[PDB]
Amino acid sequence: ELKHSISDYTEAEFLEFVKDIFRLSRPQDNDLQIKLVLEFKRLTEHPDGSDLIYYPRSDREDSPEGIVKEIKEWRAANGKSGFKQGL
Amino acid sequence: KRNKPGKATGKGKPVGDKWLDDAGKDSGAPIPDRIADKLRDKEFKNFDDFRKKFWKEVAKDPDLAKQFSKANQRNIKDGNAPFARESDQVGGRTTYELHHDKPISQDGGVYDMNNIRVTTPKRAID
Repeated sequence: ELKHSISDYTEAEFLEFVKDIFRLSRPQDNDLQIKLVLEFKRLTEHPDGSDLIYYPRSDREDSPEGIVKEIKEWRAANGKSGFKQGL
Repeated sequence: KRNKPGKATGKGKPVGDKWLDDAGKDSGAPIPDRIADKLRDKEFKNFDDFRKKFWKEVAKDPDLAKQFSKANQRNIKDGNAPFARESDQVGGRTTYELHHDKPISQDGGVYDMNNIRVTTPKRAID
């Protein structure tokens, strides 16, 4: 029942997705890593793209949790569709 | 070539808190001298093997590892080259790269750490 936009993810689901990115740090996983980073850029549509992960702003937490919060707050304030609510 | 085993040589350069920053500027950044000290007379299977062990040594050196975000620290702890900033990326090339400064003249020149620079993809071109 496949997910195509960020509205198809609950917050915890998208959080886990971002954690997966952090964990795919082995050279043997490069292909999956780049593909999940692309998908992340497509789903978020955030203008910093991969920098949210790898070059975060300094005044929020450098963690997948801090990334999701910045994405939620950003999508909210530009009137864009959010995460699937609750579950 | 990159694919032939050999032994690393040379000293590198002293480096500070802005090392990684310099990698994104003209000619990139040197191999840090304290990393060269760790790699200097070791035998490598190929350049790929060198790169992997380079990044792993960068991870173990707190004053270099602190220059990267947490996701990139995970990359380098595993010997995987770290993701560059979007502005430093060139299409398909997303990671910091290692490149040679001078034409390779002699045997084992692939592993001369006097002549290797760490660069963003954007600065690899030269």
